[PDB]
Parts: sequence; C-alpha cells; structure tokens
Amino acid sequence: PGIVELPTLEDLKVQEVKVSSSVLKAAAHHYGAQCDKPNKEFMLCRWEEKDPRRCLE
Amino acid sequence: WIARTFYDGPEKNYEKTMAILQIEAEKAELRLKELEVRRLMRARGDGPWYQYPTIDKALIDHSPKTTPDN
Ligand SMILES: CCCCCCCCCCCCCCCCC[C@@H](O)O[C@H](CO[C@H](O)CCCCCCCCCCCCCCC)COP(=O)(O)OCC[N+](C)(C)C
Repeated sequence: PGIVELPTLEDLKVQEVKVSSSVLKAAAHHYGAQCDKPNKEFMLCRWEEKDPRRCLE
Repeated sequence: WIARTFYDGPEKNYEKTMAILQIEAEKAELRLKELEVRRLMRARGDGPWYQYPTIDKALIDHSPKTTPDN
C-alpha cells in the first residue's frame, strides 16, 4: 500500500558536532541560553509535523 | 320476550367482530414488521438496536508524549 518516501543520502549531509558528551554537558547551560531560538523552532516543528522527513532544514 | 330480556341485536355482534378483526389484523401486521425490522437492524447495525459498545474517544490523551512521533 504505497511506497515510503526517503530523502537521499545527500539530503542528510551536515557538518556534525564532533565533541564528546562531557564537553556538551559542560557547555549545556550556555548553549541552551544562546541557541534557544533555532532549537525551539526545530522542536516545535518536530512535535507538530510528527515526521523526521519534514524537519531536516 | 327471551330476545328482549337476555339477548341483543345482530348488529352489536357484527360490529364487535369487525372491531376485533381490525385489532388482530393490525397486530399480525405489526408482528411481521417487527421481525423484519429486527432482522435488518441486526444485519446492518445502523439502528438503535443491537448497538454494541466501542471505546470512548474521551479517554484518549491529546498532549505531547515525550517523543514527537507519539
Ligand atoms: C313459561 C316460561 C317459559 C320460558 C322459561 C324461561 C326461564 C329461563 C330460566 C333459565 C335462563 C338461563 C339464563 C339465560 C341467561 C343468563 C345469563 C345472561 O345471558 O343473562 C344475564 C341476565 O341474567 C338475568 O338477569 C338473571 C337470570 C337468572 C335466572 C335464575 C332463574 C332460576 C332461579 C331459581 C331461584 C329459586 C329461588 C331460591 C330457592 C332457595 C345477562 O343479560 P343482560 O346482559 O342483562 O341482557 C341485556 C339484553 N339487552 C342488551 C337487550 C337489554
């Protein structure tokens, strides 16, 4: 019943954050204070679309 | 004298029989109709009868569920 639509592997390329979990935890509070707007935009998009494929940008 | 004292005219019995026949013919028609209606409702389920219960929709929680994909 239909074909699942999956984005190409090119669509999933991004320059990743290659720091370990300790580095993330050390800077977590300032990261949350500073990067709030893009993060909240993504999360709202995520719970509203209910689809990973609609939230890549 | 016997007819005057104890009995009644033919018209009384005649019309009473007409009324009784009407009542019982209506009852027979209603019985057939009831059987047909019961068969139809039980087969279809679109009437007030034979309505079997289903899950209430007021039980579902409509809130973010700690995960975007529910
Ligand atoms: C020479 C005479 C020859 C003929 C003799 C005839 C004697 C008749 C006796 C037998 C009669 C049997 C009864 C037949 C009918 C009784 C039941 C019913 O059909 O009658 C009821 C009425 O019954 C009578 O009121 C009472 C009959 C009781 C007869 C008793 C006779 C024997 C009594 C013995 C007692 C002895 C004395 C005590 C000793 C200790 C209802 O009538 P009703 O619905 O209104 O009629 C209305 C008619 N309209 C509409 C046209 C106006």
